[PDB]
Amino acid sequence: MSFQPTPEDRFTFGLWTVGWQGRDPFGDATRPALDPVETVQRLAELGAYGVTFHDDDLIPFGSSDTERESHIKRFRQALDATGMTVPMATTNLFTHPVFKDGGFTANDRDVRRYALRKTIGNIDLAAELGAKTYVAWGGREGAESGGAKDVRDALDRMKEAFDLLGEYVTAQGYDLRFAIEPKPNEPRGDILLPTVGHALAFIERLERPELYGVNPEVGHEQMAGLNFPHGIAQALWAGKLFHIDLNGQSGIKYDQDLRFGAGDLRAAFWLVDLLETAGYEGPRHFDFKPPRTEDFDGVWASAAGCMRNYLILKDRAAAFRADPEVQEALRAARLDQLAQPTAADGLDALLADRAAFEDFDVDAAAARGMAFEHLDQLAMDHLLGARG
Amino acid sequence: MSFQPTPEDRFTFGLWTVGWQGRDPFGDATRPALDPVETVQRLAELGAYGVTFHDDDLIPFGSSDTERESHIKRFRQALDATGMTVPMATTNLFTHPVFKDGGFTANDRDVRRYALRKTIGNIDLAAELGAKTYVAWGGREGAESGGAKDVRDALDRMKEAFDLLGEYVTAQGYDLRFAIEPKPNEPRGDILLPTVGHALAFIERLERPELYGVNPEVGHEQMAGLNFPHGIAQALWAGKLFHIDLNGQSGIKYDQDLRFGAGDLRAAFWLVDLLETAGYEGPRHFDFKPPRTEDFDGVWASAAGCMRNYLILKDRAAAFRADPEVQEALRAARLDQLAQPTAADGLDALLADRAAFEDFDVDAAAARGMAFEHLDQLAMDHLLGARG
Amino acid sequence: MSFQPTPEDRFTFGLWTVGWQGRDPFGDATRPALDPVETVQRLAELGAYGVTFHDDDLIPFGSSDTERESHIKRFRQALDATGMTVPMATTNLFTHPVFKDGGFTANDRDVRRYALRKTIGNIDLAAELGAKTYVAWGGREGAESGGAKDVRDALDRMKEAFDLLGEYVTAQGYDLRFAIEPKPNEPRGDILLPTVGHALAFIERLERPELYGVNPEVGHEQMAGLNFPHGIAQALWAGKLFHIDLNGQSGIKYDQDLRFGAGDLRAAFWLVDLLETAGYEGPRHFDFKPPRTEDFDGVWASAAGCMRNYLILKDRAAAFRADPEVQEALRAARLDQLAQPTAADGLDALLADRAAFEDFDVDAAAARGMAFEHLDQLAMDHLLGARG
Amino acid sequence: MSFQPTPEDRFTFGLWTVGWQGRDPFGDATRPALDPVETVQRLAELGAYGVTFHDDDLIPFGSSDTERESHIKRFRQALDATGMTVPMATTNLFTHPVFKDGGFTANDRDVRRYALRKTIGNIDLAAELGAKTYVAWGGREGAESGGAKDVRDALDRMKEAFDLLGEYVTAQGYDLRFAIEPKPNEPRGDILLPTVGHALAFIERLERPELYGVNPEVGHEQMAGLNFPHGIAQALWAGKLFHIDLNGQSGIKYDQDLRFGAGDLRAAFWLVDLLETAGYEGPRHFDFKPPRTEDFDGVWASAAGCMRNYLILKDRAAAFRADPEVQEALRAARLDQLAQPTAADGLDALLADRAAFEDFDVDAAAARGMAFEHLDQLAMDHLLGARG
Ligand SMILES: [Mg+2]
Ligand SMILES: [Mg+2]
Ligand SMILES: [Mg+2]
Ligand SMILES: [Mg+2]
Ligand SMILES: [Mg+2]
Ligand SMILES: [Mg+2]
Ligand SMILES: [Mg+2]
Ligand SMILES: [Mg+2]
Repeated sequence: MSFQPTPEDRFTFGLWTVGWQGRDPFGDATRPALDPVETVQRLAELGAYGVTFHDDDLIPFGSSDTERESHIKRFRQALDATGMTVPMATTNLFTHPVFKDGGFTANDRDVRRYALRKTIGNIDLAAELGAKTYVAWGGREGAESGGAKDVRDALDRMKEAFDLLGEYVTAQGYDLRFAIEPKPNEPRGDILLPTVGHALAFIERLERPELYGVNPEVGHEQMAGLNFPHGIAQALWAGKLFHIDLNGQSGIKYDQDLRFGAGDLRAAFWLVDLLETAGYEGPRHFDFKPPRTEDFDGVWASAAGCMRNYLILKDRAAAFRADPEVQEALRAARLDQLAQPTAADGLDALLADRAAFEDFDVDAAAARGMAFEHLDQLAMDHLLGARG
Repeated sequence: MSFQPTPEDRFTFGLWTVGWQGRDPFGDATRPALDPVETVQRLAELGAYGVTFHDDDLIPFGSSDTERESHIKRFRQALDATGMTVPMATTNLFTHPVFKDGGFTANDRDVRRYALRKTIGNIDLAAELGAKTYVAWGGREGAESGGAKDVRDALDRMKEAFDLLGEYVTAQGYDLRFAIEPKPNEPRGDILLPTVGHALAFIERLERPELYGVNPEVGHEQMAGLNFPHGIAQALWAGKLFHIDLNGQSGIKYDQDLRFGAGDLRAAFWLVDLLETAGYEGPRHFDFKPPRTEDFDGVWASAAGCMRNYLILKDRAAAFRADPEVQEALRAARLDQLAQPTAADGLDALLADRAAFEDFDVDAAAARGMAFEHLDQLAMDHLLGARG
Repeated sequence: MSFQPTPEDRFTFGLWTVGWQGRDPFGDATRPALDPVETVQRLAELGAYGVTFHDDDLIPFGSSDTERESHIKRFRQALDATGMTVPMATTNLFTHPVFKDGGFTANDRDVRRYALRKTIGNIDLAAELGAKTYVAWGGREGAESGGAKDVRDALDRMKEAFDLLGEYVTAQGYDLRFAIEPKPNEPRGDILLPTVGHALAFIERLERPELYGVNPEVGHEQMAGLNFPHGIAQALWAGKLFHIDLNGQSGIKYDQDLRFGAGDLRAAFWLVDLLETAGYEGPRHFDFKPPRTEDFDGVWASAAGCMRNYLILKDRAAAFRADPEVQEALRAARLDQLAQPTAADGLDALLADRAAFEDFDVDAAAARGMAFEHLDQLAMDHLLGARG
Repeated sequence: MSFQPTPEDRFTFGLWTVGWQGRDPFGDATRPALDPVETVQRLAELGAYGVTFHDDDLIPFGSSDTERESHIKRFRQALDATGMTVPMATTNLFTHPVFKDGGFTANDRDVRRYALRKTIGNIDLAAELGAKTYVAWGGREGAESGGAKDVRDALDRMKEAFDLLGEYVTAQGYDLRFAIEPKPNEPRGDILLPTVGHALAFIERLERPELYGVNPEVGHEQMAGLNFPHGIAQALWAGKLFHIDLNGQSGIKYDQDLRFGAGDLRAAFWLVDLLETAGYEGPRHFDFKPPRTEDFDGVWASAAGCMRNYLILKDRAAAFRADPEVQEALRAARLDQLAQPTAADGLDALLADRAAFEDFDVDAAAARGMAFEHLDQLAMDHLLGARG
């Protein structure tokens, strides 16, 4: 029955999340702004651990440093008031007409110039609040048109931009690191660095890649219809899963930003299972919007569904891997053998074996049925009886 | 008028292309199996340059060392006869039942071990036909609904295969180069290395990344709904586009393999641009399937189609970047500036420079309309003319 | 723990289901044919209720009436042997080159002529085995090309065809009825009557529509990414849900034909819930293929996952609607008011009210938050604690 | 050369078209709000025939009976001034927060009751501007993740609205006609009546189906990945295509609203065919949004684009069905026969007729290649020329 987020399951929420007034393509804000002091108070009280924020979430675009300083101060009084942390921080580069056509990769050069600056102004802040990850999400970087942007030129600029930021952090001797969060489309026709692989492949070209990793969003990859779990496992493979955005989505459509556990449930389980197994140590961060039909408490309800959800799955998959029956389904499915190396020690000398080609009996191997519809149904009950 | 191809087009075809028979996932085969000698011979007439292959396309499954040979002499005699060429070869590791859970990533060690052997057999052939590049498309590497594969182990396994692969290719002085051929799903539910990005990233974890590069299909990225051109741009930036597969696909759906031009017409204009404006010297490989409703010149004409379509598109893009009225418009939207460094000398001291930020007029800049809509119309009247 | 199909939960399987040898686009049958006598024996024993069959599943295409009669006889000996029923029957019109390009709507006229005949030959059989539904699935009816078929002409033929079949049944005084099962694509580019609505809208034009209804497949509608439950509720709305095809799928891709409960779990629950509530009385029919990695028992495992699955969901949704807390979430969500009529008795005289326009307080109504993220999470646990 | 539109094109634009400002789901507004008088005036220059509208497009939300009036005189004075026209009007029932769970299908009876009233207010206007047809696009009618709406009650409710609607329209002698405007998702997660089919079907359950018909968008069916032309064919067969919304969409993704020609170029050729070969006399309504990267002639040119593109496409299809070489090919693939009754006199006695079946040569017929690939190439060289 009653799963309890304890500020140590590392649940953190982007200020923009519960803060979403409900304004959409086709309609008016269905709710009022929340004050970041108010937010922090209330996530603390649900068992949260921290907030994450875009510059503008905190500090409204007009920056009278006076005003500005008395924003951060108000903020910071809550963090200790409540004991909440700010793990991660980002820049808003997609809501001001300026950004119409990107930031790092905008056509005009002072827009690329402004945009770094805007961002360098907040890494610092990211530093001071002791965040340990600085995320970067393209948003206005792609092509609302067609051949309106030469993508290697553009891909040069992405690089230039990232290569300058890493230089600053190095220089200033800051203890952050970056996380490129890719997205297929919405709002630009086609966004640049559109999947965990792209982002991942891109990082390899940067001066110091050891500084850069990814920040995948469940629903973002779902939007190109891909296995998220498979994508995240690649990230982990690369030593690159530096942060995660947990939310729900229902297959290829606009960014929905549903509650976590909502949308694709089986993929939630398979996700969580993995995060629990591959030891992700990071912050179980949530980037969802409680829907706009959904009310002052609706926000929190939706906030909390987020946590009940990682917590049940976390469990159902726990009592899954530990099912003796289940562990004898897995071996039946030769998952132990996947785990063995194909050609070990001293040997590219499978060349000289017969048991491998000349003599190998295909139809023997042919005959052995994979035994996965049975493992699947063990995991479909969440073990036996009960679901998950 | 009509745009006849010639050998210097570098237009290739898989034997499995024009030679597909109709065996869909729900029907029978609508065509007689055509033979190599025949295939090579009409291609040569159509205006084709090379021919590509699979082991099993050429050498029937269980054949002998002699039944092998006679195939190969025969193939070989007709290349010269026609002076056609074989710039690329590939291994079938997905049709036979032993390959039901995969080849390099089977949960069963001696199939893993058998797919390496079968591959080496073919490298050696490909090798001796002067194949310049060696392709590799999984197909059976994924999971229909997994608990069935730890994607972290498979990637261990996947890597090991290729590393083994690159040793032999170098062990053996061949002048060959690997090319991972991504695909999202079908036949698997989820295919490991589903796209260009994942693949590109993957190559960088390999132990000799220079022997790798990527072999994309238009339809295959289209199945994830990516932006093919965009995608090839990222591969031509990585300097990793070793070979391409030209195609037509009408949306996130089963692998169609429509003739090139077919599918996203417009996507196609931008590729020949990219490809033609970018210097791709590789072959224009057509991995398309002539619809099953069609007889032999049914077959013979779609394949013709494939080539007129590169050629008309070659044309119309060529002229796009030569309409004086278009060059105006490339300036207009500042494509020029995309092509200028953002902050060029050492140059992080870009930092106090009061115009980047302090004294920058976002209000002024925001007002700049991108002049994208008129560049897009221009490339529609293919410039100020008759269609693109 | 251990949910028991009792031949009265109406679980029935298409002979082609468990019978699937595993042959796909890219590979060889991974299994042998099962003999329909063998199948029937084995579904009986899992708690099934009946089999459904295409003509050709039973009676292999060459029809020596001698042979043929001694096929049906063999069959029919099992049905009473086991007590299994044949509720539904169909025609295979998509695997013979003949059908390359449709049946009812094929370009050539004797192919449309053959095809009715082929089908009239089996309605009779459908009659004799006492089936009560005769399903029709397009499959080869659509456009692998582009403007290769004039769709109103074609839509005339669909009509002609259906209008002739209904005439026969009327005439012969048979007690069947038809169920058009639509599909978006796979194998023809674009299939005609592609969604429950299309099929539904089409039925209205036929001479006697009272004879015709739909036979939706979960994964078919999923393939156009639509809500199945919403689609089925429309069918029920029309008095047209005449049969159902239960299977799983993972979003927009090729027909997967996964186990029921597999793919989109939340939509399974929402489906089942509804079928259980809207009183569907029909046969909980399954059209799935146990995957080709998946073995002689794998087949049955997968068969049985099908049933464990409708049976748990059937339960979790049972103890959902009956949760007092849940019933006080629903009222909180004004679902009782949806159920009330907007403008009743004698009245289009909302015209004369003020409480409806002139005086109506928007912001009052504006303010009331829908209370659906809370109902959702009740249904996300399956009530409380336990999932579903 | 260049293809100038004129009034007899019957090309319309929504005021919300060229007048969109940029407010995306993640950015601010990139444009000043343009006024009606302005809108009507440049359209008139562009070469436009009519203008369509929403209540709130024209008359600002809470305006008075006088603030109303002055708007209307003003709109009205500029129609004549320019002699433009208003063939269609529509009600905004999706932007204001009172419309957060829907209009006709809100789970709250006095919003339901308020959306009927607001609509009647506008029918009366539309009515007195000589609007020929009255559109209706939900947008807020669906569920983001439902347990939230019984789709059976909503359809009860949905039906009731429209029936009420058709009474007044007839009660009041207006010469108006309803047109349900389908859409799959966005802003809702799932939108009731997601497509042409569902809508078409729906109209037949209404109590005066003749006052209904359908208003499709290219992008909206494209969001379900249907086959737009196909879809419009089904509406022109039902004789239910009252009005169309021309557009560009690049795949199963958020509502783009690209200029017509934009998106599926090729889909577009087949529509003007269909539309032009089929006699649609209705307006060619452009519901497109000028990308936010663009200023006023940014705006002004995409909208120009929309119209040259119908016109070039009009051309190229016209000529398609006039290439003597094409008419050969329509014969070749027997388009002729599709257009002949299958079994024409009374004619079920088609039954013994030994050629339909007994004496039919399936083997002979199967061998007929459909000559689809060459008809498709012909409509590519738009015939034997320069592009389509
Ligand atoms: Mg995010
Ligand atoms: Mg999101
Ligand atoms: Mg390929
Ligand atoms: Mg392909
Ligand atoms: Mg079915
Ligand atoms: Mg299916
Ligand atoms: Mg519209
Ligand atoms: Mg639209």
